[PDB]
Amino acid sequence: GSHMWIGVISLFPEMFKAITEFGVTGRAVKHNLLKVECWNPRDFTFDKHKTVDDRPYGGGPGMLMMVQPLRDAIHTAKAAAGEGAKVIYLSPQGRKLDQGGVTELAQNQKLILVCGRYEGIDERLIQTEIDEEWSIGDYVLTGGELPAMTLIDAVARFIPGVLGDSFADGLLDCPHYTRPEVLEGLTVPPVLMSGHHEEIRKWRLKQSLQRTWLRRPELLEGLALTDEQRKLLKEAQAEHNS
Amino acid sequence: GSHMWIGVISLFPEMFKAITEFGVTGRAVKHNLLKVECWNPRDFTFDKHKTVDDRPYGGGPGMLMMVQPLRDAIHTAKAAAGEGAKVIYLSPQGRKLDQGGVTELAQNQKLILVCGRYEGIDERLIQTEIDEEWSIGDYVLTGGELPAMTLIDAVARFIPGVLGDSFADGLLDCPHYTRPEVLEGLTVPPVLMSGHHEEIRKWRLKQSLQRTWLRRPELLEGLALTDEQRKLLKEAQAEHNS
Ligand SMILES: NC(=O)c1ccc(NCc2cccc(O)c2)nc1
Ligand SMILES: NC(=O)c1ccc(NCc2cccc(O)c2)nc1
Repeated sequence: GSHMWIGVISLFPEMFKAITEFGVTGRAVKHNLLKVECWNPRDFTFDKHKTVDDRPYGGGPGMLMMVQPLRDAIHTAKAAAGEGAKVIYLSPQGRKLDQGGVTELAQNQKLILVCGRYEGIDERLIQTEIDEEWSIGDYVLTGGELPAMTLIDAVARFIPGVLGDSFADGLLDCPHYTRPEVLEGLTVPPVLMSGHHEEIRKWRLKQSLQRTWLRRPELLEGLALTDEQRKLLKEAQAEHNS
Repeated sequence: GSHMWIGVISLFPEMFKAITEFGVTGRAVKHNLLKVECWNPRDFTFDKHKTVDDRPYGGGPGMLMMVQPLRDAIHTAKAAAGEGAKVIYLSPQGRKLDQGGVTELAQNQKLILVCGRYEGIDERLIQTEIDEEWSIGDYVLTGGELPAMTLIDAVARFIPGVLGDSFADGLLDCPHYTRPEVLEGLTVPPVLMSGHHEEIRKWRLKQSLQRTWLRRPELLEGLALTDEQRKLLKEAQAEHNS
């Protein structure tokens, strides 16, 4: 349908089994809603020791991805993708990922995700081969693989058929409760047992607004609250001030 | 040494092979710098079909983690951990992870990471079993496993012996270059070929400052720049204004 093809360039393709073999994403792959195809720069080496790293000009303690095997792997993935694939490099220097950015990236039918290791890749490859540079958050990991998997999982959720959000309207989720009715002395809010669908809807919305206000008030300033939301937030804030 | 033990509660323990079997984190596990131990709530079920999800009070289209198997798995992990383990729940409602938060979490010798699936876990379990709620970014994934792996990888980097940052001083990284000297017409900055260590250090620092200013200027307002940094940033900005 709105099938997504994702090409991955990675020195550790087997890490991606974590998303292709399990859960909701594993089902998406099995049902051909999502295709994940990996190229390993190690396969594009020609020396005896299959060297995939190289020394940075100017010195320093770190290494970089070696250009030739990585470049060749990228070119091979682009040829497989055909026309219209967006090439993305995951790094801490990239555009910060959030749900709006996920929905933007999900519009692409084809993506190629380049996973850097060591201290990343040559700046000129970013200039010549990469379309967009993205970050999954302001922290440093040992490789771009977990960020690529994170991105794949987040965009997969927008593929029709993959799933069987309060974040959609920009708020944190309300609390949820399941059995038992009492758990270490803590009871389920009676409204959720009432069967009153409208009261339940409004309770949940009010809780989301109150939680967003208390935990992440900057998220609220980015929203144009509806009439109903302005009301429930005012109520939640008044109850908080007792 | 500063060994880290991380207990994981997950319906898909095999996803964690992505960090325990490969790369720098895989080496940390093999060398006993990092221990990752998983408990699967499915193993704590008692019904024939090993049910691990349950219906939310109040209705709605989603499911929650079933309380009893998850609670029992958590209790088992806590007993294994002994004293002083911090229990962390990964969710979009949690404290946003950044490098400072990683360095804080890395101070813990023991962590227990609870991975939610479906629409997450019962709010009362958060109250009774969870010490801290963390998010790896403002986006929604199909489970807490990739966020837990992300957290594990980020904190592992602070374990002595695991690695063989410009982010440390709060800036984006400078560009890096490796062979060849010319790549699709693009040359390496001559300073990096000069062998002049101090000029190279200052170039890199100036590039980091310029890149942080252009891409993420809000990161700069959070810093108390050194004298040297104030100077190189002014220079970079003047060159940008030509
Ligand atoms: N925040 C992220 O999206 C993210 C991405 C990659 C990564 N590590 C690989 C890498 C890649 C580039 C430069 C570099 O120094 C290290 N760590 C975190
Ligand atoms: N941003 C994160 O750290 C993150 C964490 C978990 C997650 N999904 C599992 C889950 C857990 C809780 C509620 C819920 O609705 C879904 N997705 C993203």
